[PDB]
Amino acid sequence: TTHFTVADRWGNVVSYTTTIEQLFGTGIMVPDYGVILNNELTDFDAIPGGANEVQPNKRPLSSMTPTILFKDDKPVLTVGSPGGATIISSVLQTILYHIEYGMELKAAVEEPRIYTNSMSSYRYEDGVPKDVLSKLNGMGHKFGTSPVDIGNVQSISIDHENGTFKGVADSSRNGAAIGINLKR
Amino acid sequence: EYKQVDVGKDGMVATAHPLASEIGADVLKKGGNAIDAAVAIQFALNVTEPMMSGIGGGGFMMVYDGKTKDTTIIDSRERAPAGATPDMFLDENGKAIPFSERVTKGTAVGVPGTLKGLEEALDKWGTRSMKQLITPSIKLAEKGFPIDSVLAEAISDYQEKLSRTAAKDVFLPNGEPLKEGDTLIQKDLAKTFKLIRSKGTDAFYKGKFAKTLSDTVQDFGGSMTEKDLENYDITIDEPIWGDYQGYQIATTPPPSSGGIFLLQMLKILDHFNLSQYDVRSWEKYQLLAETMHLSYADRASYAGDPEFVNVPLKGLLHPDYIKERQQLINLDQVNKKPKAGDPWKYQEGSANYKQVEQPK
Repeated sequence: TTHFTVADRWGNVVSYTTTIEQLFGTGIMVPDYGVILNNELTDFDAIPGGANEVQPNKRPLSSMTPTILFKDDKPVLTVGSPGGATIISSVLQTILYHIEYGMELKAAVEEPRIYTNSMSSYRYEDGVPKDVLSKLNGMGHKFGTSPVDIGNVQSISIDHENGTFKGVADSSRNGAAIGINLKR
Repeated sequence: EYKQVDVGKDGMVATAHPLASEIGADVLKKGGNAIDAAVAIQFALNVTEPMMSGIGGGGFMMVYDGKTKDTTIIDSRERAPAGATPDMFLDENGKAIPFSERVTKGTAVGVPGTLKGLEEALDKWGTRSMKQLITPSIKLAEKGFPIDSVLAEAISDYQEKLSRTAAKDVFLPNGEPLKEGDTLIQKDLAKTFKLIRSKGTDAFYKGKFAKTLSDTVQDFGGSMTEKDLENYDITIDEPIWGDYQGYQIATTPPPSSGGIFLLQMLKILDHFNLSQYDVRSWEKYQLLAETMHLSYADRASYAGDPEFVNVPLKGLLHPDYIKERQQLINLDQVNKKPKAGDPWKYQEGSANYKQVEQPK
């Protein structure tokens, strides 16, 4: 998965998450055409019967969460990320750190994240304090012995009064933000 | 070099690869709009970040239209082929095929949507042709580029599965992985992009490519046909909206789980006034972790493609439902058996599906 975002001078705003599921998908390439094939259908439940069971012509449930936030009926922030089931948590944490904690956008994106979807599955990024992990595990959480990067948030903020844009790329990949300043 | 923070007066691009960001920015500089740029960026990332996305996959593209002031989503999520079956990922004993094996099987391949989505986006909002916008990526595929660190790590990590297909000729030339910062050349993909440029998206969804794609899926054990490719169309999805701390948030509905549960976790967590706790405090992480367990449980129970299943969206986001869930969370103790709630007590109807725990 990857997430990107664009905003232009006419007020159009795009927030786009896109994927082939695993890194390199199935690993299958269409011979003589170079196209790497998604394994997207493994996002369905393997055991049928429930909401996300496989059916023909059905789409597998996604965790992709491209998002645009608005203030006074104008778009002011885009957020999204790759990372499978962790995506929802990366978008959540970015919004929490930027809005609830009032952190500047790059800082909110870089704030160490955690993710956990059950009692047996935990991830944390470098910077989550060792004594916090000890305290949480002591209550019965199961954070592991080493950190892992979680997500990769690209984000744009828009200041409508000043007429300016700010773009941020997450250090978890080698992304780039590029502002437009037209010579005209 | 490139920057991970920038500012601008007339627009902005942020992507995971500097070559893609540069292509998107050039579209804006040359008078294109954010949709034109986004389409060009997708082709660019297909080439330069090939492990992560491209015309072999699908996506969710949220667009706010500065003219109409409407927000809509081009949903290019892949479809299961007509020959897919509920039990297709089970062995003869009715137990799940191990995930690491499941991922490499032809049954795993969804009918790709990304290209159809790009075509739709241009139909709706484009001011540059797909021919113009695909051209920079044709050149990157044909002439190559030197591989970045995230790419070179991928090839090494995934050598086994690449070695069993045609992908080996691209990523493992002479039987070994490309390194940083070796040149990645993708001549066949370039040719495919040229076919799309000349013939339109029928170069992908019909004709010889569609035959080769379906035969290949079938060679690897899946059921996809040329008819499945011909039948494919995107869906235009209406965002689901929530209010949070003075903001209105437009996010993605089913068949994505992301919008519902993003809104649900924000609604649960908003109650706790997190900023009262230090940003690196155990209290904050505890509340995050406990909320995740509850929301992820609801996701596993209730979320799927809404053309097919009755997702209790009204119940899952009902403020009294949110209240019940928040009441399950303590600073001082951890839920050892977090389970889905019952959103059906807060809305009409019932599930047209069962509660089936997935293995692991």
